[PDB]
Amino acid sequence: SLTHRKFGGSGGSPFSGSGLSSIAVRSGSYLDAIIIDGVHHGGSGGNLSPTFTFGSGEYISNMTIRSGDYIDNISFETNMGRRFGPYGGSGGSANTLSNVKVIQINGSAGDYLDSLDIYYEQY
Repeated sequence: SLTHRKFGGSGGSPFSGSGLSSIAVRSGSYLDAIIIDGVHHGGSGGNLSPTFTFGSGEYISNMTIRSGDYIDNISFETNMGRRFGPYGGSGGSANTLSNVKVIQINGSAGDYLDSLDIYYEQY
């Protein structure tokens, strides 16, 4: 009983994330890129965060995304209580996925990370 939900603007070219084994971001005041299993989606500006590597049986359970035209900020927490972020700036509007199991992260990107389309189960 999966759902997909989009965050962010209408720009960029679509991508599918290659798995959810690791995540990093390149960020400044925007999310310049999300890095999924070492592959970036977005541009080259901003600073490279350390990589969050998921443990066995670990998945994103809560996520807060700030966005406007672009993804502005990402933070998440896993089912095991580990946290990533926040990374990015304070613009846009905040939306949260709570008590979920994220299965796949897709989106659209150009010079920035325009949008995310998150596939998840809802509890």
